[PDB]
Amino acid sequence: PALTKSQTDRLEVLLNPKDEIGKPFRELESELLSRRKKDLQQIYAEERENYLGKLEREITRFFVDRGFLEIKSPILIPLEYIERMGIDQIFRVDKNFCLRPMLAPNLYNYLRKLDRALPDPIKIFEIGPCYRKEDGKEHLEEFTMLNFCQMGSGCTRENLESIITDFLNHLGIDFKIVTLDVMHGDLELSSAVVGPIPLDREWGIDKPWIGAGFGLERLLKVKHDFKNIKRAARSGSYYNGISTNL
Amino acid sequence: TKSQTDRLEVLLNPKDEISGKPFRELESELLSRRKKDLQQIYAEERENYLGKLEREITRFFVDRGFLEIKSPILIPLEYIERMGIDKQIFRVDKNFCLRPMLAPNLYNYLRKLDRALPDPIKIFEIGPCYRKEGKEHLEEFTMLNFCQMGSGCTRENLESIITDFLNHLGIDFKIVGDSCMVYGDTLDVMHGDLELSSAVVGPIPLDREWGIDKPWIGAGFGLERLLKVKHDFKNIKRAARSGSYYNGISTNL
Ligand SMILES: Nc1ncnc2c1ncn2[C@@H]1O[C@H](COP(=O)(O)O)[C@@H](O)[C@H]1O
Ligand SMILES: Nc1ncnc2c1ncn2[C@@H]1O[C@H](COP(=O)(O)O)[C@@H](O)[C@H]1O
Repeated sequence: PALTKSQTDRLEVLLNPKDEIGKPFRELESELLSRRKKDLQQIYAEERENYLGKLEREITRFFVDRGFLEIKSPILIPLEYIERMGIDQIFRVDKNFCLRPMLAPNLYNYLRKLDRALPDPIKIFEIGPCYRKEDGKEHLEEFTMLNFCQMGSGCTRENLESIITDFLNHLGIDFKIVTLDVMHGDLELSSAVVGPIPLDREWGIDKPWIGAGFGLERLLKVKHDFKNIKRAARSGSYYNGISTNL
Repeated sequence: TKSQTDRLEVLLNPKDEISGKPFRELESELLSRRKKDLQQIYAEERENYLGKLEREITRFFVDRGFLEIKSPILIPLEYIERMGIDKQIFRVDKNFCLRPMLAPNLYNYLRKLDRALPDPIKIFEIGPCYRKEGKEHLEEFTMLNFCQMGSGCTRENLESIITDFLNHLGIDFKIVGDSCMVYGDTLDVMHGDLELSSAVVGPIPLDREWGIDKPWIGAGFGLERLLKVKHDFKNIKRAARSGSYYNGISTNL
């Protein structure tokens, strides 16, 4: 015969990058299902930790060990911050609030405020959900952002390039630095910047600083060689990359 | 005065000795204590209270055989209509909304995982939940929901897990019977007269709405309330995600 679209996409979903796997569709599907169920049975028997959660924790350990303060800010923020971010893809909620499309606005308020109680340099970071009406191969609507930044005198690209390297070296991911765009192949892993920037004026930040934002789903995409980033995202359709529609 | 009192309670900490000293002098002493606390934290801690508790709770459950779940926060509006709600919902756009609870997604995982895992199916999620709201309620809170599905799951197992859980977190509690129409004979996990969690033993009518036929037990705890008890916070806003507090310390210094 020849697989119909519906059957190819179906095999696609049940397929795993590590799969060793002609044969008719029903046999291919039956065998792949059997494997996926076993893969799930293994995770349940040995691991049990969710990829998204586990990586978040590992990333948190790294930064917390390197002197960064772990921030947990609101996901539902005032629409003002979006304006204040010089934004003239957003999920609006109610009257003047929305779902944070980035971690920057809330981190800015922490840099400013903390800058009055903590000695330079101020090192903070946050890992969490961000939303953007979106190319499900690199982009999701609900993704997880890692944002870190250090504020104080002397902060430079060098400093920045240092953390990014120790970081990705730690995670165990290849990369290529090329504002900076931490690339892995041609997949953008992160967007980093060396302060100060005009926008700093909009939030009361008057010291130089360095920061980078990474998408944990892309880190996972690369770490587990997923074709579709959705396999790394929050969903009820995949668990640690294993289809749940079995 | 009134306004002075308010900004004083904001800088006042639970562990402080807290009468007649002039305001300026009182505010000053608190501002320095707060920066000191915030400085000790930045030097020896650095872990968000919410994040740390989540990580501790996660280890507790993964170690007892529960699978860790991370599901969408932005869920389909129908899941709400499906839970039996026709409320304080943050609708976003056409037909989506910020989950007001974890039940729907966990219901789906139970249904799907039952086709691949041997009973008992044990899962749990920890994450953001939303409800439009004061001294005990946040609009944006953090929920922990765990449940086991499979025959055998009795009220006994439920009370036993909660007990090991709260014993591990070192949180004194009382479990009182509660009864309502939709959920039936429920379990209230109390600390004084503050509710820590609602615990239910399935099956219940609502189940058929999600493709679940088997019995189960589950309970949901709000982390902020767990924090509020552990740290003896007066206002639950001390533990919530916010730009005004950090581990219960005012950031306006
Ligand atoms: N829509 C998205 N879906 C998934 N990840 C994203 C998305 N947008 C951004 N990211 C991740 O966050 C990084 C920085 O995004 P940004 O600086 O806002 O352009 C990107 O390089 C990705 O690592
Ligand atoms: N608005 C809220 N703010 C903080 N915690 C909450 C809130 N709603 C529920 N919780 C916590 O979650 C538990 C169960 O909530 P429910 O979904 O109504 O059964 C409550 O007893 C609290 O422990």
